[PDB]
Amino acid sequence: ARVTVQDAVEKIGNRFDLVLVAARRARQMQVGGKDPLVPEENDKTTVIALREIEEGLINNQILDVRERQEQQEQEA
Amino acid sequence: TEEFDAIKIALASPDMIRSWSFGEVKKPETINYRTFKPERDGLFCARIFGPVKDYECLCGKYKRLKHRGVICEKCGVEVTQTKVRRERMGHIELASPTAHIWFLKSLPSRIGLLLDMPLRDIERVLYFESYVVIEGGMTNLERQQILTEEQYLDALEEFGDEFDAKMGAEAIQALLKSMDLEQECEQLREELNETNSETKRKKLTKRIKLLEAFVQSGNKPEWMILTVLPVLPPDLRPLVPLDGGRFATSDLNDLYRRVINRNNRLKRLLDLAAPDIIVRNEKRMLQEAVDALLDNGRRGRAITGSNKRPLKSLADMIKGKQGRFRQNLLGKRVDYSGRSVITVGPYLRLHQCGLPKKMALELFKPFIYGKLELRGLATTIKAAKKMVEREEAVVWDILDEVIREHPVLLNRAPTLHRLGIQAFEPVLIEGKAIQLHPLVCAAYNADFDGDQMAVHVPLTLEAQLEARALMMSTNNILSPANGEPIIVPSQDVVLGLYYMTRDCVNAKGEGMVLTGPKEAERLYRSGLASLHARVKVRITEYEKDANGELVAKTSLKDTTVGRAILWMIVPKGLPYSIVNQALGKKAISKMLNTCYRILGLKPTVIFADQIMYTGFAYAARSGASVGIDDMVIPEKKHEIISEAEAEVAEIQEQFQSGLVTAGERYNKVIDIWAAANDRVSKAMMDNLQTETVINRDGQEEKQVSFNSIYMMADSGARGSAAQIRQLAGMRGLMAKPDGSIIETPITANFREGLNVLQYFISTHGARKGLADTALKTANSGYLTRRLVDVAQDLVVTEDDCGTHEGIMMTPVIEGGDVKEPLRDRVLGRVTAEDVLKPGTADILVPRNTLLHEQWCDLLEENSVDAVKVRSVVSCDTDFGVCAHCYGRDLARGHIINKGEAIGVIAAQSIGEPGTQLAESSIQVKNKGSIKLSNVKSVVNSSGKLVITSRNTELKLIDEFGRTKESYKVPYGAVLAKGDGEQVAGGETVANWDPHTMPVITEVSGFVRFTDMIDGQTITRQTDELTGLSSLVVLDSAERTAGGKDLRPALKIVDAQGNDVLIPGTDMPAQYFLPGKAIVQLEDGVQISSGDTLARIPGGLPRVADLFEARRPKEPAILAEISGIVSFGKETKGKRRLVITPVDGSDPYEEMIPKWRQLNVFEGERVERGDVISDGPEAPHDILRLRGVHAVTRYIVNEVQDVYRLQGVKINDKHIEVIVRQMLRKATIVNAGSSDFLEGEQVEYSRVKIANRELEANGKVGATYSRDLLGITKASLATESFISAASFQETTRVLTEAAVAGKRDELRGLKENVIVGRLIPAGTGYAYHQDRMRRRAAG
Amino acid sequence: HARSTGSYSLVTQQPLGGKAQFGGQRFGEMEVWALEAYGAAYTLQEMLTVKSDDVNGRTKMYKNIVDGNHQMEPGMPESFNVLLKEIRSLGINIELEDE
Ligand SMILES: [Mg+2]
Ligand SMILES: [Zn+2]
Ligand SMILES: [Zn+2]
Repeated sequence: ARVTVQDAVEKIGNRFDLVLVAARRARQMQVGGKDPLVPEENDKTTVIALREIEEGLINNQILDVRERQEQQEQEA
Repeated sequence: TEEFDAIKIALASPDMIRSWSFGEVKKPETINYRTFKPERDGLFCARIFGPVKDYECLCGKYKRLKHRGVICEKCGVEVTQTKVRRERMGHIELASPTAHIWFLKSLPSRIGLLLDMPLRDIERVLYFESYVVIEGGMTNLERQQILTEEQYLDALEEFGDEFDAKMGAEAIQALLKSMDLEQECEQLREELNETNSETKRKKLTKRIKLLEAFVQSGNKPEWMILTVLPVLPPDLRPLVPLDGGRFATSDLNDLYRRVINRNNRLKRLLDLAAPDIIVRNEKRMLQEAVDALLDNGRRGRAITGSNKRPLKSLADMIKGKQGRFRQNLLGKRVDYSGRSVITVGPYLRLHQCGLPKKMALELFKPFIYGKLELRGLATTIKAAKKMVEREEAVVWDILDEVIREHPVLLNRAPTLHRLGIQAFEPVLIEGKAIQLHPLVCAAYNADFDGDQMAVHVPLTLEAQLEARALMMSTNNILSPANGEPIIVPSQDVVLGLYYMTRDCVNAKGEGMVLTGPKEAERLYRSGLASLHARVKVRITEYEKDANGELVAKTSLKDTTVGRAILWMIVPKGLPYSIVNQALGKKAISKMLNTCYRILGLKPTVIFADQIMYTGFAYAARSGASVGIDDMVIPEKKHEIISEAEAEVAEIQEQFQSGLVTAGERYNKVIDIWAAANDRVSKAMMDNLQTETVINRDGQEEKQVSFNSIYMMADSGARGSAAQIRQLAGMRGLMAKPDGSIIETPITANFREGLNVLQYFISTHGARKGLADTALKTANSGYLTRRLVDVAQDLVVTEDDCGTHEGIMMTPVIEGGDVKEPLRDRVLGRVTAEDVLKPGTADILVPRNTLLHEQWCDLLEENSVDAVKVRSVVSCDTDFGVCAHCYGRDLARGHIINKGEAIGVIAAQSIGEPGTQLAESSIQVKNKGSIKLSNVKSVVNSSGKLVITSRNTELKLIDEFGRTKESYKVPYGAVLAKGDGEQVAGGETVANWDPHTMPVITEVSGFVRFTDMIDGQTITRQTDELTGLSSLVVLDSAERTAGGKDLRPALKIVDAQGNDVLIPGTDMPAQYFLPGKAIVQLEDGVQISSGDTLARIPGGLPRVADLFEARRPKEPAILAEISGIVSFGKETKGKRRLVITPVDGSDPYEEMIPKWRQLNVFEGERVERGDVISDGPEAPHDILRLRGVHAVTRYIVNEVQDVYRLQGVKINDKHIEVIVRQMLRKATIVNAGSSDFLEGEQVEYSRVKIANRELEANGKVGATYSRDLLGITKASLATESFISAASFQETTRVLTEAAVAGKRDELRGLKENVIVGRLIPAGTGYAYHQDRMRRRAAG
Repeated sequence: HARSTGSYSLVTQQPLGGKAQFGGQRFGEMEVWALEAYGAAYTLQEMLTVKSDDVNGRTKMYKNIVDGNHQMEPGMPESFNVLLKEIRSLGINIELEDE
């Protein structure tokens, strides 16, 4: 279990849009449209999204780039 | 669901009411009581409201869903779903137009003053005792004349025609339809243009505004009278069948039945053409019935059937606690919730909680079903239910797996502050009790004596993220009130650690050298060495001294085994020194503080857990207990008591002879008994404290004892010196009911036995204490509710307003010393402007920077004394505050994040701690220079720096330019040292008469009597040669009847006769001797400069009074402008003082009552807002005259005094936010864009001035004056009307919003809560911001 | 005592109060204030509508939870509609506007 979220709030200092980006990621993960970029250890999708945020792989801009890439991909 | 906004409220027109209604309810009957089908035309009717059962008609001809619009021919009920019976309203056609009680009886009777007729007359009309002539045509009678019976008779007989009069609500409706809004409106504007007088102009402007509101809103006044009356849907006024063939119905059913009865009887009587008297009686009766329906209780209080209690009307349902908003719209009853008793559970981690299996299964049932179906163990949901009801191993495995990371919310009944709800990860356990982590109990104020807690489950993903991020225990370690840690170890932990760290002079293994802690533990667990024994150990501490690198320093220290054992846990960054000491409560708290400041959060959490575990373990190994012999009665108690008794006997006998009053003997006895108590206390502490005389190799020695009760005292685990005294000494003095102190104390203690009297007294004490705590809790709760209510809507909206303004904050040095230093006072505040070193052009802090610990320490290294810092009150942002003006302080360390609701956190932080609520010479304590502030002295002949200013202060500059001590020196106090002199410790710097304020002469010469005639106004009572007298120059009030206008005076003339003039001024010194002018030095003694002329001899309620800004009944008087004050027209009944400005115009007169004594002379130099009379000042004057920063400093200091007296630390920012919310309003003094007198918020004034001055045209150029309003009215004047209606008088606000046609965009938090959408705060701010972009865009 | 889901009340479709019938805990105004001190908007929102007052919302949420998805559809609380109906029973026209 993630006993502290200190690194995630240190990544984005607002501490609120952190929740939004993590919700977007965990929503792409739950409804199985996407796949986790980190090897899961039988964690649920919330702690997976926090673990992804704390490693610097995912933020809002990465979400935006991946969404627009998927949009143009399915557009063709 | 649509995305909507703007809930609109207005008067309902009768045609709209007809529109809503589906049918007329003609008979009051409901059901046949034989066949339970409803009545054909009754309060419950299928053809009007709906079918009882889904999709089937009453007679039972049509029952299938296939039919959806058909209306059965037999029973005119349409076939649809019974849910519609929940929304269909009915209506009743009243024969006589009836008045709406709300618009009549509401304190400002809007029908009343709209018609310009007093309420008394309208009441006279409603009860049908007298007429009123409404538009009586071309006669000699006015238009609002009330007419009695026989006045109507003589008028009618005299005036057959040109006589129009009518009665009742129909007459009132006639009056309402015929009113010309605009003509009267313009007439009123002309009248206001012609009239100049305060009160009439205010009533006229209110009325004109009312008329404008009606003509703008589009409501016609006649609608206040009802013709058709709607009836609520049946399911909202149920007729439930009680088990046992009996039924239960609300009283509203009874009231409706009565109304229908009176309506039908009036209809039939009208059809019968009954005489007028009877129809009038029936109309009156219908009035009572209807007004009982709307609001029962404003009349003869129509009680209910066989219950003697007044039955509940609609208004009762809406208003009040039990009724609505509080109960069902702010006080709901959630699902997925539980309750149970709390228990210790020491083995838990700080971030987890023990949860019983069975409740967890019950709560998470649907999750279990979902996962079971996902894994395919069950085909369908019923099979999942059966699998849960068998409870096989697979079910428990799935439950363990699902519970894994899902967090739950724990709440304890009195949620005082935001720490009343916290999230934990549950661990399944046996038993029926909830296990709560010990460290958090302090936060909950939880005790294990039958307290219960509730447990909620967050469902959605956002809720999970919110619980783990914002609410988790580890994220909330700092209290939101002050920055200090909340989770400090409480009692067992500190006792164990204390036992571990204390050392003993001699034990086993004294002075052996250990290579590390591991062999120390080897030794202790094997019993080859004591847990505390002085030893030299090699230790490698780590220090991050470089730029984040850890450097190991390894040396030999002399310590105890226990301190090493503790050292095993301690993380790298901390100095060894920390543990080297006794390690009590304070030491542990500051240890945690340093651990947090150096390393960070995660190490602090793990270190706290380790501390708890080790403390519990070694406390258990210690085996500390408490036996009867452990508390030693001091041997010399009895002697001290017998001596004090002999002394009391001698003083009483010396009283019986009558050389001393009763009060003096009382004081002496009380003081000698207090001294004896102190003596016994000191003897007990000496006996008990250092009694362990244990032996080293040879001779003996003594050391701080290991007496268990002593360790409990000294460690700070439990008990204070007072309780130690109460256990082993005499338990001091007691207070009788009235507060007076009993003469004989309680000499016995609980180890001994008391007797009846002493017990009885202490019983009284404890009883009073308990009752106090009860009432204190009730009052606290109420106060905090008001606080949270007023400040709810304030939100952080902008990032930075960019203002340079701020308040200059200094350390509050109350009298003797520095109660609170600067560093803590400024930490986490942004600066208003760069501060310079004590040498100019040495900038220490750039423009606004957040002052974190490093800056504060840097300021400590220098000698900055006062710092101007940006405050929330001066923030420039409109409709909220900016991050910078607020600062950082939080449970986290960083600058405040945009969106946080600081109002609610401030209110909670102020509320929760609220449950425990001669003078001859000055003596400088530390060697420093003396400095006088706000004084203008004149050295006399005696060689004294004569004080001629009433506002004189004497501060103390230290070596490095800092004010340590500060005193206020009054007029006439003898001084010793002037300026520059260094004063030794405790040296007398000042002198003055306790019961005497002398009047000081500036020049010399002979005292000349002017208008000082003997006998008329003064009575010569003079003493003998030595020159004593009692010449009394009386004041204006006390002057005799003949000497009423003749004012005796004393002119100071010289030896030749000419009045010597004050140096530099031409004024002839003509001293009008004030009231009680005791002229001791009679005529014949050359006056020296300084001859005397006249000798002149908390808690919760206080906080509530400060916050309600109540004038304290004897306010001091102030100066408006500066300059020479002067007297004026004398003895009119209130003596006149006219302030004469040296430059400005004179004509400012202030009356003063006779009893008031003035401290300042006429020819004195006043400053604006300077004291003229002594006493407590009401905040209004200080705010109005001195301005914002003065009043805010006054309030903050006055509250902080009460709070610090109890030792509860609160940061000023919360009080600042409240104060800023208090003064939101201003009053306009100039003109240009407003109505020249309207109370308007300072926000609208600032935004409109910013607009106007931004516009190229100058426009209003308006100047405004600030106003200070008390929290109750301020909350009452909020913009949104739903917020106000939520808790105030529902009738009043509802009527105001209905008549005004007000439109609520909801804009706030509480409105959004009520509507059940996302609050604009915190996680939802972005959402609202998105919606914000949708409005006013493309 | 604990409850997940059970019987609801007749007039205001809130869960029964009491212990004989399952009955839920009272989330009072002080607790609301506590939540407001945090930025906890979605938890409070669901607690206010989906957990107690929204009929369609509660059934949709039950089905959604069973399906292994965790979303919500807040809608408007029935008690608010009751409030509207009671105020409309007086002579006061209060309408929900739209644009
Ligand atoms: Mg308890
Ligand atoms: Zn039918
Ligand atoms: Zn600002």
